Amino acid sequence: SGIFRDVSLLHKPTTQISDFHVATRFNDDFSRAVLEAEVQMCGELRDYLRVTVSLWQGETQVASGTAPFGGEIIDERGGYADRVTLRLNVENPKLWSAEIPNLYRAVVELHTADGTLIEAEACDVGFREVRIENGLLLLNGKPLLIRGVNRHEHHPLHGQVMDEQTMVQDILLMKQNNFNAVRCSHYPNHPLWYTLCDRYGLYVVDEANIETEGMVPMNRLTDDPRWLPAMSERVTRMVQRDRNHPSVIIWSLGNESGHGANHDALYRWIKSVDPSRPVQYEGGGADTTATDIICPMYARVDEDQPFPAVPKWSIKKWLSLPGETRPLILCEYAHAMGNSLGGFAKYWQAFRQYPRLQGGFVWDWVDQSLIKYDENGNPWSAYGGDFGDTPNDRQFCMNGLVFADRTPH
Amino acid sequence: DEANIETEGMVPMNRLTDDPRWLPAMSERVTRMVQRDRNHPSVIIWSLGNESGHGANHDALYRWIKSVDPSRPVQYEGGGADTTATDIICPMYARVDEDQPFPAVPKWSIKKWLSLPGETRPLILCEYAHAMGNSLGGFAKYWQAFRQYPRLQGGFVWDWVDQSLIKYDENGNPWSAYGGDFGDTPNDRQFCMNGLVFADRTPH
Ligand code: NA
Ligand code: NA
Ligand code: NA
Ligand code: NA
Repeated sequence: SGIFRDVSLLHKPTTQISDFHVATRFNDDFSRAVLEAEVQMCGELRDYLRVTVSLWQGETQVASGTAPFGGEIIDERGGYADRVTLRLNVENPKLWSAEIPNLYRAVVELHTADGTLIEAEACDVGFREVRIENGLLLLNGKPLLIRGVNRHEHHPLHGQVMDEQTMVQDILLMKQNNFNAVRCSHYPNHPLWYTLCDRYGLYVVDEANIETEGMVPMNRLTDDPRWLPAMSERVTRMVQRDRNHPSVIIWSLGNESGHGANHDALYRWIKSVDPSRPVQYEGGGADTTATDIICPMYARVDEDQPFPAVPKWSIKKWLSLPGETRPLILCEYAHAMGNSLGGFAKYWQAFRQYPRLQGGFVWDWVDQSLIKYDENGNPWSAYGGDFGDTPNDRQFCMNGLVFADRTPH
Repeated sequence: DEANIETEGMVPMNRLTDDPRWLPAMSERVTRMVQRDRNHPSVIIWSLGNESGHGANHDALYRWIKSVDPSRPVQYEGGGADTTATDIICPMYARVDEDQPFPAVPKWSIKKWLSLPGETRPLILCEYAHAMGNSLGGFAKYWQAFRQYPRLQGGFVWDWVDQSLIKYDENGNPWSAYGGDFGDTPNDRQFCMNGLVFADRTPH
């Protein structure tokens, strides 16, 4: 607990840019693309007001559009007079991927017709298209193979406080060990993280801060309409914050919280608000109506685990279950606790052979061990109970491929 | 119930079945079978023939049966076992876990086949476990898989009885003969004996 993330002071003009959404749609062969930027403002509305979205490729200015506020007619009452959408054309765009993180710079300027800048906001833009088609998860038209891992924001000395250095370190290690994706288990990550994954090249699963695995049944809260509000905000506020990052390719509704109506409601919300990304959720059996991807956790390669209500089918058998057609990517597999990862090769053998077995996310990146000191003042790795904490869950907080200090296992 | 149509000897295998000039001859071997046996309850599936690639004629005749008799599914392994001329993925000799990526007409692991992008049909091998001589090894693996996968609904072993003929030596004693044993040539050795039982119905 406490204030574990940066505290800032931001000054905005009275007449300001209150929000902007960046979208990129392409033709079938990705030779052309249209960048669409919806901009919303606050303050005094005036005709002399203008918004100019310009796309930059390095020092070059690939495209630029300007227009006054006043959106298109959306219903019988008219439209948003406090909004405007710019659409820029882009020929032969440099596509973004974890392989080649090609980025552009989108600069949103709030100004007056006579050319006076009021304020400007910006973001990195990555031209990439994510879509599930014919049972396959496609990134720019090609079917992905997620070589991912789950990563908790953990520091052996700073607790759950992140810093650029620790982040960049992890990212390098990951890419160095042939990883291309990460799952923000199990909450939105520190803002800098997305920026790094954007530039370094990593597919990200942005996951809402919602886990109630302790309830009984697991969906006692998520199915209760009384809790729809609290959940709603943990999903919607994540989307409104990170929706512009190209590294974010999938939205997750949270973790271990059974499958309640609330999940379905929020699932549909994201789909309405942001069609650009698939939504997934493993709760309730990994293949519920609240997920676009069959995302089990720890489902074995050939062996079935016929648990009642929420069985874990052999990933290979799962894909062909009557009626099923979705792509399957484990949200968690290969529990790397201690001397583990045995049978890991079997998973990949299968991933490569089955078109719709598109990978998974190992569990997990780093050991959640904390540093304590003995009488002599020497440091040592501590876990469950080592702090008088009780009840505690022994050493189950150490499931990483690397030790708290990022030393490989 | 399978129509009398096999042209495996042609090159490519569908040289005749894709030629409209042969649509008539084929048509009659399909339609006359249906008109004859369509009332038998034991007949649950109609087959368009065997080893004859995949020509337009197959598609035409496929649709005919579907129009004439909606009560039964139609199947055909020609052209890759999953063509537009079959309601069932019916490969022949496709292995359980191992793929055999032949060009044009590969034989995917039956388990991998069911989940291929877009695929949704049920899979029943029209021929598997070639029981030629001391064979049927790995048979248990097929069943292990049939039971675990809902859409892996079985198959048809190949085959029932040895196609051996009886000849007699100088003394007048009978013995089982096969390819070539009748001066027949060219012949294909003993490949006519692939049964689970000998010509005289004695179990193997
Ligand atoms: Na695959
Ligand atoms: Na854990
Ligand atoms: Na079955
Ligand atoms: Na034979």
